[PDB]
Amino acid sequence: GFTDYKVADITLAAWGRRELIIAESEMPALMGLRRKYAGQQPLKGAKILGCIHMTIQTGVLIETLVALGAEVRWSSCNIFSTQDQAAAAIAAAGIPVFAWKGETEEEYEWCIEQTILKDGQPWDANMVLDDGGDLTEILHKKYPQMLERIHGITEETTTGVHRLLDMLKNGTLKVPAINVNDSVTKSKNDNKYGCRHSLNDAIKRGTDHLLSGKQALVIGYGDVGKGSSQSLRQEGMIVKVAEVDPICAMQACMDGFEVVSPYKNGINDGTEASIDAALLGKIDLIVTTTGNVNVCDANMLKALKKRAVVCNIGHFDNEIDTAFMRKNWAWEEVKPQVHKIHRTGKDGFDAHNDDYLILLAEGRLVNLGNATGHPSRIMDGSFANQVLAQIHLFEQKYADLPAAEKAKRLSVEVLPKKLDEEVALEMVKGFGGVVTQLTPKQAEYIGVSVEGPFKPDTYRY
Amino acid sequence: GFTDYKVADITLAAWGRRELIIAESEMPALMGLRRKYAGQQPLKGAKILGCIHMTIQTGVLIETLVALGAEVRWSSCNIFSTQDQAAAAIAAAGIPVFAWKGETEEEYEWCIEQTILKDGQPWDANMVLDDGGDLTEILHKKYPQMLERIHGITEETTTGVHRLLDMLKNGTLKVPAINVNDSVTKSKNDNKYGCRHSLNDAIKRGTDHLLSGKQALVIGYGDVGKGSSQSLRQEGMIVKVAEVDPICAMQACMDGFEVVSPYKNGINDGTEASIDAALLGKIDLIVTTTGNVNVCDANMLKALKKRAVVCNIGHFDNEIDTAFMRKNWAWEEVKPQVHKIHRTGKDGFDAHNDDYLILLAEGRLVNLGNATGHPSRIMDGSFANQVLAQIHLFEQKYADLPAAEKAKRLSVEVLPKKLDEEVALEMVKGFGGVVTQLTPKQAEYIGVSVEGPFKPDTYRY
Amino acid sequence: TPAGFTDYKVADITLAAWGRRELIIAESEMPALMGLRRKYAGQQPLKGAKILGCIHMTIQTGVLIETLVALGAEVRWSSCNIFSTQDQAAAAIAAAGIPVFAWKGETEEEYEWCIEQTILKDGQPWDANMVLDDGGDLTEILHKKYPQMLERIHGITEETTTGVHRLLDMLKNGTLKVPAINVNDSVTKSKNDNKYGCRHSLNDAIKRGTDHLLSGKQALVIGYGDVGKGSSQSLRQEGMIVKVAEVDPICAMQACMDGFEVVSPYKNGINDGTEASIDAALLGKIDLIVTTTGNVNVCDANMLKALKKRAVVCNIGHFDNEIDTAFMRKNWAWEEVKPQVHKIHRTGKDGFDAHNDDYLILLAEGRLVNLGNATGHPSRIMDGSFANQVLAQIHLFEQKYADLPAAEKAKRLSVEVLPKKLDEEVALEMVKGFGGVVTQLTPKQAEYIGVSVEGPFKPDTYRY
Amino acid sequence: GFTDYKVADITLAAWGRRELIIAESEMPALMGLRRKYAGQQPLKGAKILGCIHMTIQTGVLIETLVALGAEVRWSSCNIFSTQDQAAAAIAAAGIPVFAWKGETEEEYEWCIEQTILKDGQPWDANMVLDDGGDLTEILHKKYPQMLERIHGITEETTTGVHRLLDMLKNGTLKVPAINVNDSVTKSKNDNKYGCRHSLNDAIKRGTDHLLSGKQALVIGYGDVGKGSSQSLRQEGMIVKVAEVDPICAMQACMDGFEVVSPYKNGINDGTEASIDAALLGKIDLIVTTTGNVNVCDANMLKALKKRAVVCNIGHFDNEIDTAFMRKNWAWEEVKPQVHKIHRTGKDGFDAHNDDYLILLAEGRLVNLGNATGHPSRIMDGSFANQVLAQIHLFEQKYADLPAAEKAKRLSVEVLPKKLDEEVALEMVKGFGGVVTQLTPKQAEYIGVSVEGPFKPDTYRY
Ligand SMILES: NC(=O)c1ccc[n+]([C@@H]2O[C@H](COP(=O)([O-])OP(=O)(O)OC[C@H]3O[C@@H](n4cnc5c(N)ncnc54)[C@H](O)[C@@H]3O)[C@@H](O)[C@H]2O)c1
Ligand SMILES: NC(=O)c1ccc[n+]([C@@H]2O[C@H](COP(=O)([O-])OP(=O)(O)OC[C@H]3O[C@@H](n4cnc5c(N)ncnc54)[C@H](O)[C@@H]3O)[C@@H](O)[C@H]2O)c1
Ligand SMILES: NC(=O)c1ccc[n+]([C@@H]2O[C@H](COP(=O)([O-])OP(=O)(O)OC[C@H]3O[C@@H](n4cnc5c(N)ncnc54)[C@H](O)[C@@H]3O)[C@@H](O)[C@H]2O)c1
Ligand SMILES: NC(=O)c1ccc[n+]([C@@H]2O[C@H](COP(=O)([O-])OP(=O)(O)OC[C@H]3O[C@@H](n4cnc5c(N)ncnc54)[C@H](O)[C@@H]3O)[C@@H](O)[C@H]2O)c1
Ligand SMILES: Nc1ncnc2[nH]cnc12
Ligand SMILES: Nc1ncnc2[nH]cnc12
Ligand SMILES: [K+]
Ligand SMILES: [K+]
Ligand SMILES: [K+]
Ligand SMILES: [K+]
Repeated sequence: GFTDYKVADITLAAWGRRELIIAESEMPALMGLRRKYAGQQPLKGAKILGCIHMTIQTGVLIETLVALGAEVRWSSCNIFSTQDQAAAAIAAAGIPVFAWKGETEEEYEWCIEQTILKDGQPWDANMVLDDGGDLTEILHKKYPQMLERIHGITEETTTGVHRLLDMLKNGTLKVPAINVNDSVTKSKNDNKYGCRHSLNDAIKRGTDHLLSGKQALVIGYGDVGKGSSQSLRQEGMIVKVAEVDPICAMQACMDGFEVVSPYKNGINDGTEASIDAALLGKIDLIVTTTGNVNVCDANMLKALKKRAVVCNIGHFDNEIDTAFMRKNWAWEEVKPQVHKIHRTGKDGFDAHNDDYLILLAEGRLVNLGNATGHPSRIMDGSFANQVLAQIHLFEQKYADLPAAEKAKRLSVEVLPKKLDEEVALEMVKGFGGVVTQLTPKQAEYIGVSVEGPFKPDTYRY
Repeated sequence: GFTDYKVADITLAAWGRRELIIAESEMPALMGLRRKYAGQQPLKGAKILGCIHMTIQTGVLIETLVALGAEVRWSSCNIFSTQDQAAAAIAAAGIPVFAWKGETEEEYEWCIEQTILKDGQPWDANMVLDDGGDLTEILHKKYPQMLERIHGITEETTTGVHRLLDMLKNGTLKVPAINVNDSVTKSKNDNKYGCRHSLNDAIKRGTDHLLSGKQALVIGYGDVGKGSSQSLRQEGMIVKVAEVDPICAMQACMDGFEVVSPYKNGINDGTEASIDAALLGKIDLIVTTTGNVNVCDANMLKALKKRAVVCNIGHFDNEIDTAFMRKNWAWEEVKPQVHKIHRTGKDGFDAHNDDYLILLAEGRLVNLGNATGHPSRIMDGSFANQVLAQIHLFEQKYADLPAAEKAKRLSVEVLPKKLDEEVALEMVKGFGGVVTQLTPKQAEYIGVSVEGPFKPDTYRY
Repeated sequence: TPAGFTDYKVADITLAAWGRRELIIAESEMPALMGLRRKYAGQQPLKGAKILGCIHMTIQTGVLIETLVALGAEVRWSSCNIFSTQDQAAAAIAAAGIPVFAWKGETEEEYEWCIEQTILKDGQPWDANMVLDDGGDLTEILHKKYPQMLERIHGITEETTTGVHRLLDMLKNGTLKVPAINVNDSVTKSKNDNKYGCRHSLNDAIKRGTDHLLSGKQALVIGYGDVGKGSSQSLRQEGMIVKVAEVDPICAMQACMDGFEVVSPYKNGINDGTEASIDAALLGKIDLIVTTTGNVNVCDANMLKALKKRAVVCNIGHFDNEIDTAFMRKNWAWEEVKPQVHKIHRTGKDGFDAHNDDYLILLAEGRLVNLGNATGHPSRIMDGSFANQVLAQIHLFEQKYADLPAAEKAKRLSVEVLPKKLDEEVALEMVKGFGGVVTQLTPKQAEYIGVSVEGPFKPDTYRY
Repeated sequence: GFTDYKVADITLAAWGRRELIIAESEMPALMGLRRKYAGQQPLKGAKILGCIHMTIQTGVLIETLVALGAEVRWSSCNIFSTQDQAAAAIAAAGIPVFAWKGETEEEYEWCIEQTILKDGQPWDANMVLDDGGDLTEILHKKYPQMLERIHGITEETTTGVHRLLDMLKNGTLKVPAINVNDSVTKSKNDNKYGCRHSLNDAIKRGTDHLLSGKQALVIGYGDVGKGSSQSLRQEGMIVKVAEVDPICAMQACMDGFEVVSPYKNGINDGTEASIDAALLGKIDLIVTTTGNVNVCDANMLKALKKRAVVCNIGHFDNEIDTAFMRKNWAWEEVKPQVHKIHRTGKDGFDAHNDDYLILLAEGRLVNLGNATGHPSRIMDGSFANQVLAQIHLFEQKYADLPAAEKAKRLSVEVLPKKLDEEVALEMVKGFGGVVTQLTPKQAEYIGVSVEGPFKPDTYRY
């Protein structure tokens, strides 16, 4: 008589289960942690509030936490990123999950609140796993008594870590966190290669546009922008890159891209005259990758070539000024998560108007909104780190420490390099790769143990 | 009446000068420092012992130091890396330089010592610029009193930083140092993209072999291994990668390479039975990139496919067991720095034997030995960092400090990120790239100053 | 849908509005085809034409259908594959009052029924006088079962390599009854569609069907003609380690020089029918096999037994007999993951453990995977192919073969390609769609290389 | 006492021989022909006049013809393409060769005449092997009596075939010819992949410029233009492509290139106003690939970005208007085949002037002029076809036929596809590739013999 969930359609559960079983064979690091720790039950007693895209890959993460002893209550961290068959399979396994593709904003907040509350009162949570910081924020602002009993947060993504570091800096962070994003097997695997796989995937599912021979502009060249730029260049696009960071821009140049600014001389003074109209008028596709605000702004959108595609693969939709478009232009739904925005005016449009832009996922994360986000074998790395991070903070038991000891432990840390390497090793074996073992002489020669770690903590890969 | 030099052919000086004038137009960061600091003369009083490949690019570096006030005495840090027209142009400008392509080991040592000694007595040096640590070693072992006058060392490359760190840990480093290698505009510019440009260059010059369609094995996948693998893959080689570091091996898999070991299951027995003979029997080209010892060992060389090319682009020739090949196999010079190594025995070869390997540059740095090393526009980043590091240590005046201040400053440091970004910006402008300026609101949104630095010190790019 | 219109059969007519929105987008991606619509509309060159059409009922085909109708033609349409229809495209066409019989996921019986519904109107042969085909099935049915109808048909315009082969066989046997245009061998078809279309759509279909990471995995592409070239690139550009098999040494040479290792599934290349002939070590490392040949049983039963566990198997050539799926149906249990995705469990026939690890993933039951698991080629590519189709239909319809006396019929009974000038004109509209600018020769330059300033720019022997 | 030759330095012969021995192992199709036909001596009595770039690869071709029974007299078909060690090795073998790197035009004509005349009288020639048609033209215009006794011409390259067809059309062609260029194992191997290998090779040897991140403009996208554009794109250049043929331009678009014209709207009306100065002012490198005349004209040269590199990889130097540059601008030799062209005037130049272009090889084919042209394993295909073509025309004995029979055979033909395939099979085997054999049922299914040919003559590959 299990009813403690809310999903689009429970009858999709068998299909979700078939895909979970396939995904297990694509996730050797995650499944190796199941096998290694299931006897020991290191998460026995853990009660995890989880807020992360409810995909098939997140289903394997959830069932790994459960197989190691945890109970969980789960929601998605984006209104479009759930795969409904995945949510259905998790609900059908007796796991509380509140998630469906195509939530409204009010439904989004309600789903998170249903994980926090059970039977109308605070659940006895003692761990948090978050992607972007929304659940973390709600707990600090609205449920501080609950954080008193929480041992830690394990945060997935660059934007979430930034929000954690602001709270730490301000003295408002109440529990320690592990920055899962900055493991190498996360940031330089998921953020880069995952977007390489899934950006052109989403754009093809959304539009079925030929990409070869067309012009793209990628805003940002951090890990996501590097992977995005490659997603498009490998399809034959002519890709230009914008950056505020000259080091990242130097990389874009050396990687064979032309580095351009939307603004003359790079000076974003807020005027229409600032816009490089000749450049924007030739762009067929713009992608935002920054985690920053209003990097595809109203004046750029006015100057874009007719029928250009606009999308965002950073965490939040305010990279693009969609608010301006809602206020001024008429939206025509092509199909779910694909809209034509008619720049002819706000009240109605001609069905044969040629002066429109195509917006994907209403500006939300496009790889998850129009496709299925990153593939299982990439998320394997991210999610093995999540499990290791959950084990570490749960075993530390911050909430039970005296106040003076808490003060020594209140920080945002990454996992040790040695664990990062062990995750990577299982990923390499998943491809059939064979890592060589140093001889004792060779290990002495470079100053490392034969077992690693093989690099100093400052190494950038 | 200038005679304080030793080069191959002083009449090459006009040709060297024409190439230096071209190189200046390719090195906007270096030339920007020349313009910015010429008036201040920040290196007036500096007496720099320099040991680094006497290329055209190093000539621009040397003449930037001199233009900022320095005196120098120069040698090359490798017996095959000098460009003789560069050495001549520098000597013809009245600068002491002792360097030619094709030195013997004894001549190499004599050259360093001609920089250290002036008129048979130790020069009154007070600064050191080094690439690989040979000059640094000699000063510490053979001229330790000269280090009483020296304010610091600025070290170019990964292997030399390793050696500095060992002395630091042993208490044997006598003067502070700047690790120039680990600026991002050095390690992730020079070490990776320089080798991408110059590895296939050197193999083409040495052999004129078609690379497309042939099998390569790159040993190592750090920065040099990454750029080398791309040098070969972009020519159409089928590239396999070996690694001892699982994180680097994970990157190779995601970059689209098969990861293999020369040894069965990765276990280096020392026995012939441990060699994967089927794999090595198909390899047309092996390239070592590790900075480690004997990573292309005698049993691997015996197993390689007939007529395979063997080369090393790490800093020292002991990556490849060339001593085994000298002792046991007969060497045929094709032309300078290209030898066929006949596996038929030691006592003479047949001109038409088919069982030989081709060794480039006798196993020394192949891009410098068989071509011209990295191009000017890439060395621009490395050498701008060198100049900044020289100004910083010279101004700190370590040797003039009380012993109390000395212990506090005796360290191996990197340049601050702000300077790294300023170097990157000049490189970007040299491609005609335009970096965007953050608005106040955007800078506040991501927590940075509009002028940078744009990333925390932990960021990996 | 016009009042009283029931002459169609599609999955769901309520998908029509969606299809129409996608048709309007596709028009903006198809400048060559829409340039013909604009150039020839007032002339109505297909007035009186009655075209039986058999080709994948996609959005791209919808723009083709509506261009023919806009030029005067009547049509009756079916798909040439049981999984290639886009149901919203079919609904939009049915809702414009155009007879179409097509949906995604037909049985073989339904497939044949659909073609027959184009041929028969109200239980009697329609008065067709033109044929547009993709693969030769409609052509074969007409020749075998309705020969009298070919008496009124002025020609066939055939889309694809496999269908051209079948026409040339009939021509060689004296059994082709009407002239045909080989649309496939326009350069703006073969070297555009067959190659770049599969580049776009092969990795697309594999992602949609499996969501597998492809970077760092091992692929084997069987064949390296135009489809094999595009397919290999689709996978290599994703980071796959791609090996190529070929029987043609010249195509194999191109694969070597393009940076691929060239291998055979069989020891020394010799396929003697024994298990001992299979290179088991090679096949046991392959994560993905793609067949591209137009040939039979190039991924045979002994290969399927030796493939690495959990490898993906698919076919992007025209017919499903590239892979021995009959063997898998006879011997192994099929698990449907979702439509057009099956796990084939090699442990036995009449059951499988839900957690079995010894299965293969077969996409689209061995049928054209780009069309079965994604949407086939993109509009801007099909633009080339379908502008040639329109030109070819105009040319045979104006030639009026069925009206000529016996004397001029023997003269005109041929299989021909479009002239190069027309190929260039299609290409020029494609280039302009990318915003490309073609340079004009000066008179002295045109004289120097011996062409007119207006072209054609190459001899007919030129290979591009 | 062999003196019937003229080369730069006969003492280079030993080095040239070493490189020939390496090249033989890189040329399996050609050495397969040696082994297959040596006992038959199918060219016994052939006396071949040869005019083609005197490289190591041509040396293997010459000695294959000689091995099959031919005598030859040889010259190069370009003033800068000879490798002097290859010329020396051939002369030292007793083979008449007249060729060196850096001929004047008068020397170039004298060298061809030295092949035509032996001891001041027409040699008893009976075969012609040509590259570009210069020897063919001289024989028709000045030595018609020799052509009465010549059985045929085997012509290497697009431009020479064009010249032959013009003669055939005008009725001035005196002997039949085989178009070697249009074997697939020539045109779609040599013309494309050869230039892919050797264009960036020459540019690096000439300038040592970084290419990644810079802007290139390739004029033409036939086989040479396709391979040249890949040569640059694979180095990270941003490549734009110009074309007059819309089908080739469509291919460039689909291959991921932006297709532009030097002229506004592509109309070359001869006025400076017609030049797209904005576009050309951004180009760092222009490469001509057309076989046409003046496709990099005076107004384009005036408009190119300062310090742009200019080169031609088509057969003749009139693709670039170098005449204009000699008449108006001052030339500064950097090193052989590398010139700065100072656009400040004809009247000398300032050594530090910034307004120059770098011209490679004085506008002659840059891959052979500034490097070594195509690699052995690629030229293997072209030269196995040359050998088969010589055998075919020599055995047909056209000169010995009655006039009515000559009239039936006077044509320009290609080799049969079966031989094209047999050449390709040897090439594939040299890479270790394994071609599959059709079963009888499969061969029946697709309508071919198990032995091939596998494609109809109309197939384009
Ligand atoms: N969709 C996905 O699957 C996915 C995956 C990982 C991360 N993310 C999100 O993507 C965003 C980027 O993450 P990251 O790891 O690449 O961060 P990052 O810090 O490595 O890169 C962001 C880059 O944007 C640049 N940038 C900032 N403002 C800019 C502006 N105005 N114009 C141009 N460039 C600008 C910065 O210089 C930086 O290099 C974050 O929101 C992160 O959470 C999404
Ligand atoms: N030739 C050049 O122009 C040039 C340029 C820069 C640096 N270098 C030299 O190249 C070397 C590498 O420098 P780097 O910056 O890439 O260092 P790095 O530490 O980034 O990379 C070296 C890599 O080798 C791997 N490795 C070590 N031992 C191995 C073994 N037995 N088998 C396989 N892989 C193994 C390590 O795991 C590491 O990833 C150093 O000697 C450095 O000084 C040469
Ligand atoms: N799915 C699509 O969108 C699409 C697009 C165009 C064409 N097609 C179809 O794809 C198929 C191939 O078309 P194409 O234009 O590339 O033809 P093609 O003749 O250019 O190429 C087929 C290749 O297969 C090779 N081959 C034959 N038997 C083989 C074997 N046993 N092993 C290995 N290689 C073998 C041939 O040597 C040839 O090079 C045809 O059925 C055509 O109708 C499909
Ligand atoms: N350097 C080498 O090693 C080498 C190798 C092979 C051939 N070649 C020579 O290279 C040249 C080209 O040979 P190919 O086989 O590529 O010929 P091709 O006919 O395949 O290509 C030449 C191209 O130039 C284009 N073109 C003509 N005039 C033009 C103009 N004004 N602007 C732009 N594009 C224009 C044509 O449309 C055509 O596509 C010939 O001279 C040939 O002999 C040189
Ligand atoms: N061209 C170059 N000059 C100096 N040091 C180098 N290290 C690598 N390439 C170099
Ligand atoms: N999208 C498509 N529509 C019709 N026929 C096709 N053949 C390949 N892709 C196609
Ligand atoms: K996914
Ligand atoms: K250099
Ligand atoms: K499509
Ligand atoms: K060569």
